[PDB]
Amino acid sequence: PIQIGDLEIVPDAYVAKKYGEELDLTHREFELLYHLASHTGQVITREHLLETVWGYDYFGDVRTVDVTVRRLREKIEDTPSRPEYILTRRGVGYYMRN
Ligand SMILES: [Zn+2]
Repeated sequence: PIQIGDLEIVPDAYVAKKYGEELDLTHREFELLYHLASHTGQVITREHLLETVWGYDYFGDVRTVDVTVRRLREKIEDTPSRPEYILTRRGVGYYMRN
């Protein structure tokens, strides 16, 4: 389990909580969230997130990652337009705050 600010990720139960309340994430949104929080503040490229979270039938289409991050941000960020949990590293990828 991972606790970051007001966010808690429970891998064994596939649940994410914000202010202690279970969030309504798709399986893919949870796996993205968990994958990001599992690298713990290291930057992950879009291609890397595709290969691990989506898989082979998704090789070229990095835009799926950006679309899913935006949807995840709307669900977990206090201010989705100024995110604090899921962070962008310009031109390389995404990472979870330390
Ligand atoms: Zn990884």
